[PDB]
Amino acid sequence: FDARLKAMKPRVAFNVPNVLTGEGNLSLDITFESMDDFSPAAVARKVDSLNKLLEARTQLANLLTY
Amino acid sequence: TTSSQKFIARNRAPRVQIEYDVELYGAEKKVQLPFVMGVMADLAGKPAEPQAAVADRKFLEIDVDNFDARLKAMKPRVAFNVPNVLTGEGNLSLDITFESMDDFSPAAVARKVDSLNKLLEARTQLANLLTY
Amino acid sequence: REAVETAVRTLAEHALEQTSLISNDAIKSIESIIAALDAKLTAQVNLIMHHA
Repeated sequence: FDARLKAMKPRVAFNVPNVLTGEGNLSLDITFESMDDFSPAAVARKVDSLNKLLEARTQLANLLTY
Repeated sequence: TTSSQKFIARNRAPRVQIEYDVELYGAEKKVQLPFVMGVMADLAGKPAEPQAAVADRKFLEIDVDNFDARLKAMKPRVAFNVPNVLTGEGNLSLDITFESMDDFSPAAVARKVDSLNKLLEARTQLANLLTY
Repeated sequence: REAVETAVRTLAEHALEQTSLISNDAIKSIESIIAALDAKLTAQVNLIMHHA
């Protein structure tokens, strides 16, 4: 199944309003290589901006604990 | 398991061949099959390392003999911030890893946290000081 | 009276902060920014996932 997704390379590209910093539409390009890539976590990891924000959150939450 | 007397019997037999065989009228030996109880629990909460991936953890036999070796091997630990009542301030971050069932006692808890270790040693030096 | 309070003052402070408990903690509520960061990630991921 996952080899059928990764082989088929299902993708999605569209503009979406950017709520992070005003502005306007944010164009995102996403290609899902596994059934786990439809989860919101993986969605955040694939979009590069949301990747930077998510990494920021993991660095701060990992920072508060030793 | 075919006693060597049977080998002597079937292979090259003396005219007088004497074997000994246990007499069981109905045979059918007991199945044995001890009762094992598998236990699943959350241990070593918030470990310091990645620990181990699933399917590599297995089930480890436990008893009164290896219990402390199961704790010390598993290295259960706890790390959290706690308000510091000793000298004002604020939260006190403590890191504790329990290597024995006695390490959950309040004495051992005090010995593991380094500040409380210094205070406890102070108390043992003063109480040991009042007596000769 | 207050003399024992001075003895536990010197003992408690000296033992407590001399070496261990590095930097301790004061206000950890600054980590509530993760609530705002996470909130932004919900506001964005809601729109990314709920698109047609």
